[PDB]
Formats: sequence, C-alpha cells, structure tokens
Amino acid sequence: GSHMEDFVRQCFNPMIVELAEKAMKEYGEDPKIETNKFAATCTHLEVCFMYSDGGSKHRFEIIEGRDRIMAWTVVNSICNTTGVEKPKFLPDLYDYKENRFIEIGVTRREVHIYYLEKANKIKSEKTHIHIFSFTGEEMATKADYTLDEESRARIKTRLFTIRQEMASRSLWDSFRQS
Ligand SMILES: C[C@H](C[C@@H](C[C@H](C[C@@H](C[C@@H](CCN1CCCC1=O)N1CCCC1=O)N1CCCC1=O)N1CCCC1=O)N1CCCC1=O)N1CCCC1=O
Ligand SMILES: [Mn+2]
Ligand SMILES: [Mn+2]
Repeated sequence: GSHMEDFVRQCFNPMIVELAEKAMKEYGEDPKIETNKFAATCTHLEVCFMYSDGGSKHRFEIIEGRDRIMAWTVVNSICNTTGVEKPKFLPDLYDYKENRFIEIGVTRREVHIYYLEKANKIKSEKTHIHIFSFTGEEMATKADYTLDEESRARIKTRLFTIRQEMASRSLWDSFRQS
C-alpha cells in the first residue's frame, strides 16, 4: 500500500472505507492504486451520511453507498410513489420533507465552479444541489440549504479537519490536484 491508503484507513471509519472500496471496484478502479479517488470517495460518503443524519428521523432516503442496481431500484420506488420525475443520474439522497432528490458535492476548488459544473451535468431541473468545500463554504440551489446551520457547520468542520490531517502527511497538495 501507499501513505495515502494508510491515511485513508486511519482517517475514516471502517464501514465508510468498505463502501468506498465497493463503489470504486464496481467502476473498475482499484482503491490501492487510485488513492486520491479513494480519499475523495470516502469523504463524499461520510458527507452524505452526516447530511442524512442532520434531519428528522424519517426525513431522508440514502441513495449513496448502495450498489448501483439497488440504488436505481430505490430511486424507481421513490419516483413511482411520489410521482417525482426520474433523474438521469443517480442522486445521493431523497428528501421526503421537501419532496426532492439531492446531489451532494465536495470540492477542493470554488463552490461556484463545481456547482456550475454539476448543475450543467444534471439539467433534470428539480434535483436539488448542495456543494461543500474543504475551506468552509457551501452553496445550495435556491440558496435553500435543507438542514439547520449546526449540521452544516459540523460537516464543514470535519472537511477542514480532513484537510489538515492530509497536510500534516504532505498529501494535501496532490489531493488538491485532481
Ligand atoms: C453505529 C454508528 C454507525 C453510523 C452509520 C451511518 C451510515 C449508514 C450506513 C449504511 C447501513 C445500512 N446498510 C449496511 C449494508 C446494507 C445496508 O443497507 N447505509 C448505506 C446505504 C444506506 C445506509 O443506511 N446508516 C444510516 C442509518 C443507519 C446506518 O448504519 N452514519 C450516519 C452518521 C454518520 C454515519 O456513519 N450510524 C448509524 C446511525 C447513527 C450513526 O451515526 N456509529 C458507531 C460509532 C460511530 C458511528 O457513526
Ligand atoms: Mn452519488
Ligand atoms: Mn454526490
């Protein structure tokens, strides 16, 4: 293994690592080689999970972290029972409160740039978007941030802590270049 893989293993909890490996292998990437993508997958998974935790008990359905076939199955059930249009790309969550899918992004650039990229990619219009960065900023569709301030603040703090740990291991720089 590499230093990035050992860091990933000591940084994220093991269930997150396992789901990241699964998701990456399902697309033919090897966690032990494409280690930057491994860290990014772990970070994105943890953010999705903290986010779904931020709501009320029954509020969100978690799409991310399932195998692709089961993810689309759950998306189909949500669409067929709520009547919301089927997105073109797998979202990360479904909000039963606001009645909408959510795409979550975690970026090492400007939340503006990544938001524009994702919103050009989606084009299905009704899928809410919520971007976080590793510097503490966030941006969301209709400036509607879904959760209260405190849950988003916890996510932002975690992102900055991951950033610092990577820097202490001199892995932040190459990570920030992908
Ligand atoms: C005990 C607790 C663990 C965390 C786990 C949770 C993430 C998420 C995990 C799985 C489990 C469902 N599976 C397993 C395989 C098949 C399948 O469908 N997936 C993936 C797809 C959807 C889903 O549900 N969920 C959500 C509900 C319960 C659960 O497990 N969350 C949420 C916060 C951050 C985090 O990691 N939980 C559980 C709820 C409270 C909590 O924090 N611990 C131990 C100490 C640290 C810690 O967080
Ligand atoms: Mn996703
Ligand atoms: Mn996402």
